[PDB]
Amino acid sequence: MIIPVRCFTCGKIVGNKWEAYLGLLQAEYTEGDALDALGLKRYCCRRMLLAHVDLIEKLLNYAPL
Amino acid sequence: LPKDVSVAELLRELSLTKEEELLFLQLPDTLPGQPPTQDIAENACTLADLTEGQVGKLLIRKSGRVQLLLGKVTLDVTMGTACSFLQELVSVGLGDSRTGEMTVLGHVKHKLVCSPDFESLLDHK
Amino acid sequence: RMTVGKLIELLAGKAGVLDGRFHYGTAFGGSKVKDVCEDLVRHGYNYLGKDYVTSGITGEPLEAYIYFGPVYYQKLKHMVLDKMHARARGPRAVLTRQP
Amino acid sequence: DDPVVQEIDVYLAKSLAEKLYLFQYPVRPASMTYDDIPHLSAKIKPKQQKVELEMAIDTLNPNYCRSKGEQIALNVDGACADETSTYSSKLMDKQTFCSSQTTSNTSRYAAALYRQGELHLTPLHGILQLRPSFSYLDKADAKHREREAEQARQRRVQSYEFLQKKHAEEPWVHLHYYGLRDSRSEHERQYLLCPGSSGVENTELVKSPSEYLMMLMPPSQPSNVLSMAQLRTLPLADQIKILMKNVKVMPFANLMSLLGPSIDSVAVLRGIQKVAMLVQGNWVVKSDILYPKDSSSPHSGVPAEVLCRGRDFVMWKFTQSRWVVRKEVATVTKLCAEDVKDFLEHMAVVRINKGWEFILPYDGEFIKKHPDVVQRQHMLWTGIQAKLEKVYNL
Amino acid sequence: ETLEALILKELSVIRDHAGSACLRELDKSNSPLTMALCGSKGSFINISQMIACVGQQAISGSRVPDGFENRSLPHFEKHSKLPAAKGFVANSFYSGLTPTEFFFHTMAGREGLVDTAVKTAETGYMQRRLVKSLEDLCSQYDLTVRSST
Amino acid sequence: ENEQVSRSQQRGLRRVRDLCRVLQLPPTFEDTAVAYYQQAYRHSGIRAARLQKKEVLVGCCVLITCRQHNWPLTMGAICTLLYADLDVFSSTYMQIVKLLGLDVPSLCLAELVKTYCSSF
Amino acid sequence: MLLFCPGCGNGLIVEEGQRCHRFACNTCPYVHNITRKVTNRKYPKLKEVDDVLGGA
Amino acid sequence: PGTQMTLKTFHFAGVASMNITLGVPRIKEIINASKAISTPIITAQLDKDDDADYARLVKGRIEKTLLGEISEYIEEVFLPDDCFILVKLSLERIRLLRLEVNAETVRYSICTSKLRVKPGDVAVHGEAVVCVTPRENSKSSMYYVLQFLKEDLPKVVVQGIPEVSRAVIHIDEQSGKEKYKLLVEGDNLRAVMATHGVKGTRTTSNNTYEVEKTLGIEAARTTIINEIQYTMVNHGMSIDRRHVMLLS
Amino acid sequence: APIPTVEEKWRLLPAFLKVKGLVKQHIDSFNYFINVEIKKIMKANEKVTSDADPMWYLKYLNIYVGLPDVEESFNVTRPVSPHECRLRDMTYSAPITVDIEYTRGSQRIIRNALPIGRMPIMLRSSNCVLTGKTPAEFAKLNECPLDPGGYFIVKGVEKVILIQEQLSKNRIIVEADRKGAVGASVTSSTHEKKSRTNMAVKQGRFYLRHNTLSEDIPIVIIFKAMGVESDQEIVQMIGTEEHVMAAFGPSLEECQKAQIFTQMQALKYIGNKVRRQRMWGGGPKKTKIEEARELLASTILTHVPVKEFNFRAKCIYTAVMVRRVILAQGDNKVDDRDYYGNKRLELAGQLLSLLFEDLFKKFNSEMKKIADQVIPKQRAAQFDVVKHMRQDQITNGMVNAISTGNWSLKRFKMDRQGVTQVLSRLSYISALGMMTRISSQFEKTRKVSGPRSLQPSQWGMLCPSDTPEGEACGLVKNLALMTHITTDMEDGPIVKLASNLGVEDVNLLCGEELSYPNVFLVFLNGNILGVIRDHKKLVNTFRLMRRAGYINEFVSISTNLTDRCVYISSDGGRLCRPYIIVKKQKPAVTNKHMEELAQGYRNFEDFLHESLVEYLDVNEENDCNIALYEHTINKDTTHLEIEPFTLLGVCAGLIPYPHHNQSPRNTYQCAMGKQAMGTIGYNQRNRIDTLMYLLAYPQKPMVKTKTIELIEFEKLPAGQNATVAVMSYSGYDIEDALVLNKASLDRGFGRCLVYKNAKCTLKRYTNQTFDK
Ligand SMILES: [Zn+2]
Ligand SMILES: [Zn+2]
Repeated sequence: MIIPVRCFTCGKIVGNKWEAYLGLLQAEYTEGDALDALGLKRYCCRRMLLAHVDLIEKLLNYAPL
Repeated sequence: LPKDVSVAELLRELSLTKEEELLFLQLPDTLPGQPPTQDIAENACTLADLTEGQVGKLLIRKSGRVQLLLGKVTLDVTMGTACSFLQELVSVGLGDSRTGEMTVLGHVKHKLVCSPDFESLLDHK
Repeated sequence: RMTVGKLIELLAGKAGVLDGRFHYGTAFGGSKVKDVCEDLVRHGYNYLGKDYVTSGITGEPLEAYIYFGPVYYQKLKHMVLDKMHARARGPRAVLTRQP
Repeated sequence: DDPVVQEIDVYLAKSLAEKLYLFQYPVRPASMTYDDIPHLSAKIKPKQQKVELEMAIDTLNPNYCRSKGEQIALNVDGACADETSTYSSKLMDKQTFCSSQTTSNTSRYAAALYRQGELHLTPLHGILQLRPSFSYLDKADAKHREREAEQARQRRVQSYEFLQKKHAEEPWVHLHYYGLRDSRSEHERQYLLCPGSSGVENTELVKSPSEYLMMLMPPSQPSNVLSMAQLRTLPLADQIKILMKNVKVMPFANLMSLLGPSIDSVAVLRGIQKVAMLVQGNWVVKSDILYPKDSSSPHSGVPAEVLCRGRDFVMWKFTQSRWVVRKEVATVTKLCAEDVKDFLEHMAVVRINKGWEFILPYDGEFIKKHPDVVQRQHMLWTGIQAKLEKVYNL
Repeated sequence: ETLEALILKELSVIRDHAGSACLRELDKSNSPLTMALCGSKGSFINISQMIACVGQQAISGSRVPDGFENRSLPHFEKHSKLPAAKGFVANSFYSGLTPTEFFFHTMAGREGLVDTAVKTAETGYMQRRLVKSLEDLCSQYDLTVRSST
Repeated sequence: ENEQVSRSQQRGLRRVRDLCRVLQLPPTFEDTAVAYYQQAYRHSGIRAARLQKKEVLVGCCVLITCRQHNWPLTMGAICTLLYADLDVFSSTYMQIVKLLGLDVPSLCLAELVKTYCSSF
Repeated sequence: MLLFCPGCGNGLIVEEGQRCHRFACNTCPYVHNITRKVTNRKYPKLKEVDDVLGGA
Repeated sequence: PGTQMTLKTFHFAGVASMNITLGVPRIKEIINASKAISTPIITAQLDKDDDADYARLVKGRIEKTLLGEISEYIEEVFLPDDCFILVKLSLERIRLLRLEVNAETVRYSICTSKLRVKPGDVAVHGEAVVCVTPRENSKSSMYYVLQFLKEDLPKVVVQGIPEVSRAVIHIDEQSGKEKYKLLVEGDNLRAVMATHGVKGTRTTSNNTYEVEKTLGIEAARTTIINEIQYTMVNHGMSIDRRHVMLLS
Repeated sequence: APIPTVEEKWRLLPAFLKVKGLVKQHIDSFNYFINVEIKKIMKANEKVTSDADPMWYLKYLNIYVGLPDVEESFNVTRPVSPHECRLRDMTYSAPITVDIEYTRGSQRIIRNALPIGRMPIMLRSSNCVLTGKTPAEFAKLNECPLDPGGYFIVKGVEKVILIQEQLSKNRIIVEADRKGAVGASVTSSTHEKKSRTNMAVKQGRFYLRHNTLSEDIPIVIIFKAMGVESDQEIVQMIGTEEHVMAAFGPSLEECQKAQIFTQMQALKYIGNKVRRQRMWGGGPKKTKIEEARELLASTILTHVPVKEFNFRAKCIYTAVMVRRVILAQGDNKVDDRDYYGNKRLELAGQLLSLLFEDLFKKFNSEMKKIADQVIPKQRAAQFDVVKHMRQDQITNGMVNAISTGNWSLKRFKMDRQGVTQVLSRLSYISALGMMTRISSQFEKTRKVSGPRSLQPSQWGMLCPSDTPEGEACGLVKNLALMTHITTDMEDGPIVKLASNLGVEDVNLLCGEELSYPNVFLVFLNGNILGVIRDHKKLVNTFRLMRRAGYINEFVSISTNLTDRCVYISSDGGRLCRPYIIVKKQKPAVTNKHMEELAQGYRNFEDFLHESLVEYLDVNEENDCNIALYEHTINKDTTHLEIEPFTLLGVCAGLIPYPHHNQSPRNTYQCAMGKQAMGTIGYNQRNRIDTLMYLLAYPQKPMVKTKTIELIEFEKLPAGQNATVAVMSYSGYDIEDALVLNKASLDRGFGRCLVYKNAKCTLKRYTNQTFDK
């Protein structure tokens, strides 16, 4: 649904880095170099950012509003 | 006993033997023509609707291939099933309203099958 | 159970999360072991996934290398909270006086 | 593999077209013939063709058990009644063969009297299968049995009794049989030929092989929806619209191969300008074609008019340069990344460290051939550019 | 049947030789080798299947029968009695399987599952009848087994 | 009970059933209609009546039924499915409502418009 | 072997006449005296194989 | 063990043939004490267990052999004077299987439950030639009943126990010495024991009911114990003999 | 010199999924039903006329199904979204309109739009409001764009008609009995009747057994009654091989034992052996002279037609049956029921057609009964059909049949159970897998262990490793990723082309011709078209015509050399799978064609038309040879497999590297994935189901199969990627146990939500009182 705040294994703050991440993918940037720019050395944070699905926007499209 | 092929059949019955023979053949359902002013819709143009005179050409090709050029189209002729029983071709001449001449004409020894070369029609277009 | 597929999936997943790709495990094909091994060695990890690991309890390194990797776990519907059941005296049936 | 031997003339005859029947006995091998058995009677119904033969069977031959013959003749008829006796004598005088009908139609079957190198054909009026009848046994059984002794909607059509009554109405036609030894047989045999010249062009059988295939095999009669075979049946202008809709970026040369070389260049160049707009020497379908006014964005739902402005601005950008920045488009168009991605995917391909590049190479060859069209599109772009500049405030 | 037996023996000895080569080549401290040596889980057969070669996939003690006419699968020719054409798996689990090999292995697995599924109910009925019959027998203090009567 | 249902009462309740069925009404309407019919059939003068009387009684019963649970239905639409004339139907309706005195809500114009406008 | 009557197509049977034994038809007086010997070999398949057992 | 038994196969039991119903169904039979069982196995010992010729001789002695299996050819012969059926025995196959069968033996085998054919009907002209001439029994019997005889004349039994279907030699692969046992898929232990050259003292069976009716209840109990233990071992799982002894 | 490989060959798979695939079977079947079959059924019963008072009639003219609508408004209808029907516990259906004409008072009055019931409307069908809509419209209608659809909604529950797998009708089945005696059976099934007849050899002579007959009759007596009387014809017609006469001799001796030599005698014998199975008469009929003839004409071998009491074709068919029995009695080549060449699939369309036809017949019969009761007696009050068009009949019948899942059609005597199942909404993949489920005809009739096995015939049509573990293991199957199901055909041009191609009419020839080795028979869906020589020429020409489009591509032709027959299968319900054609060791597909497909120049149908890719049936693929890869292609490779990974089903598609795993593990994984915990759809928040499970932080898999991309599984994931360490720890993970990290659980890993509905009803009773 929404990006988790903390990495499951290590626990680094990853919630805030998600939005700018989409900005990086908004430009020409690839996935790996974007993750390097965000500063995700270990692969657990990279996994969490990469594998996430932003279902929250699709659900909000169905919200009452 | 050997099982003959059209090339062998016609070769033996023409070259080795000069005696005329009675054949029976099954044509396709419709012939490559149109009923001449017979009130036709691409309906069944059978042998009956045609007229007298030369109607087709039979070609014995090399390698045993036998074909029947019927104008622009070329049908393929094959052995039918070899019937071993008695098949006699008779004529029923109804000379009078209550009289008829049963006229046996001859035995039927071989049966032929004619079918369109659908492969030729397809690769044609 | 001879589920070598799990080991191959773990290796491929580690390689993918290291290089930011999505390796394919398509039947009768997919990414091969050599490619993920090259991806792992390029990023600075052991080419077979096994890593040098220190025990959390003792603080001493483990004698044998351990096999880390990200794998896809799916939770199941069967949960203990629904399956747990205990029965006291409780009710009985009118015809035969049994639970 | 030429017709190496016996180019054989084939003729058609009609002297006995209505008089020709093919009789076959499934139980009698071709070795034995009925040319030696003197026949007695032949009863036929011309309509509902059902022949019935009766031929004499000899008794003085050693193969007749006259003791059995006397008993069977005694059973079949009365002891001395004889008013309607199947066999005149005290023996079984004759044998009766009944017939069965093979097919309703006999048009496709032909009799071929093959002469010395020439072939003659004749259509068949009918084919009947003859089997020895055993009705005399049933007659004997019947004689023995007689001696011992506004309605609701029905369906008599499917009733065998009414069928028998319908067949019972036809009067029997007695016939004189003539065997193979009869000179009348030979005299009627020669009529199987046809008097005609050796070489005459047939007025009939002129149909083309394609026409023959058609007549023997008669017909029973995404937004892409239609296949190419269905596509080619549509009018040329519609074909251009649908094809260009399918690909949305398509070089002019390929369109000639897609439609076919049989279509004139000007007519193709005439229709394509209605629905396709030129970018860098390549034709791109207009935005309104992909987005009808009643349609909206599948991802955001914005009306097609907004999509028309956004897509054209991206399309207009490719005229200026080969590279388009994805982020700048979203900033100018205020559209979501999903809709922006859809426009670029249709006509651009991602390039690392460069943004998006036009999917097709700059086709100057088409530009050189038709400078008049190239100029025409330029004024159209200026009109389009004027619309966007006042809208997006470039 | 003689040909089938000869082919089965040849393929089995191929698998056994490959497994022996595997075991000889393996180094000590290898996890599957350790787990098979102490007998905790698995055997050398499993190691050979995962490394060297999966053996012939036998259904009811025989090679794969011809589901189609004279052919196990359409991918092989008529009346073909080749090893792969009748069920043998040349590849190992590490190397992965080809579609025919995978199909035959699934054949064997489904055979095993069906056998287990029927055997459970069969043994249940056996047990209940037997316990109904033989429940009342007990050994008395005189060391003689006496019936209820 | 349920056995003292003469041929006439059975025919009447079956008519009520098929009438409320062809109208595509819920089962609650059928239940209420059959209950009202069984209640009206308790009078001696009602049971002893001609076929026209029983038919118009079925019509009035289904009308009252649909009337309570605020379903508008003009008498014309009901008589259109009855093998009788509306002139005797009205008289019998008045006779029975003068004898039974059940609640008869007023036909709502809003729902009548909602029902009738959609028919165009 | 199954002999059928050429006269009417029914199955001929064996019987004994006055001069010799004859094939006869049960429906028509067609008979054929057995003029000389007639044989119908069957050549039934034998028990060829022996199949001792105990091999490897 | 029924849970433990997985219904294994290829357990040819050293003979590469003779499919034997084992596993749970076998137990299902044994406890049921069914008079008729599937695949009844009878084990027989031979006095001269070394001679394969003797083994084949006794096998042919017990194994039921049909007339058709030994007759090289059968022909219906119709002659002007009479009609009959002739059969020529394959003396080659006869001495190949060394069955004590000749023209007189088959003649005596005939006249047994075959439309009560009389001894005068059959005659033995040559050593391998035998002829049979039927008559009109009038019990729905026309002379064309010859065909009927030709239908079942090969189906008469000439040598062997009628209930025995197939017997097989089985070598013993002991390195010290080689012995020949004899397996019989029959239903008559008494007949097998009665036959010459068979160590009837040491012959066993599989049908518990047959053992009971032939040798006594104690032999039946021993056979039950042995059968259960054999089926049990064949599946690798083990039970102490005391349990099965108590059950028996 | 390795063969060049079209690496983008897999691009064919998405394009195929554009036209057909997972759910398109159900949707196409239902649309074909509601657009053709309903009108055909109306045509079947167009006129009803009362026996009493003739000149009165009711004629149906045309029928329509309209749009899905709700009748909550007082005599007013309104469009309703399927989600609304889900919420209010109502059947998402549409009114069924019909136009009629009738004579109330000897005056013709017609109606234009008269309702007769309500037809449930399957989601995403032709009439369903969801079809042809944008995702924004789906959001406005509160529905998931990724919802497969293909299921009915009744009383608020989602029900799916499981695809029924059954034995193909009108085919000769030769098989041994319990006693080991080899016999024959055919289940000649038509709309008029579905009766099976059997052939036994119990005493070395053949008897024919049928339910309608008191005792099995020797077959020669049947032939004698049947039109053929000379024994020579029958013997020639069975077979002329010596062993054939040897086997057939006892039957001839038996028939000669009785004195049957005339068709009359045999008909009398049959009539004596025929029982008075009185249906609804027994007076107007004749006797052992007419009943026997009619029993021969219709009941025995119904599918074999007699034009007018001319049984010659049926004689040929039964002679072929007897020859098959005799030949199979030698080399014990026995048919196996699991070979899908003899299997057929019934979708929602066929079942709903049967149910609707029965309901329509019963409704018309009820209307006739009412008319007959009231028309002749009441008064000059002219009776009219309109006053009694009881609407609830059809609607209630359909609703009950769909909801309860048991189907009783007395007209076909068929009583099925569990036809429909409640769509399990545990996960999106569970919904898809259940959407592509197949049931078996048995429903556990007997634990034979034969059909439960995975026979090779299932290759490429059913997922091999996807079966429900348990009592249904091997009795419930799932369709493969890439497969298609045939629909019923017209059968006319097939006959025309066959006759033109040189097959000789069976009536023309005698039975002896069947014995010749080179002669081949041709069957059209179980009906004999005739005999022909040079079967290879016929097969090649027929296939070439099918490629050119003159013949429907789903019509399949196969050759059985063992029986020397040619089967032309055209009926629907056969399994078909696309394949790439190969001629002269080169595929018809070229990289240029894949480039065109990528550019959109052409679609899958274009490949079908240009003889590049053709469909294949089990029977036809039995003869042709197939290759799996370019390097595997040899000279005798007619076809090339499109993509091997389409062999696995949807559920098995989730398994990464399934070829590296032992198959029972794959089956367990299929069963587990059907029970995964994850999202359901974009409308899951608005949905109110009985039980729902949501994963708090679902993530798309790090390693994904191409099937995942095809079904867009990553759009609705059902798991999490977690860093697992393969080791032993604390000994708390002895048998399949596994430890978790308390910190990870605290940080939301594996967090799950359970949703349960609680619903109550407030009724107003027959008394004017209500629950408050
Ligand atoms: Zn992390
Ligand atoms: Zn005769």
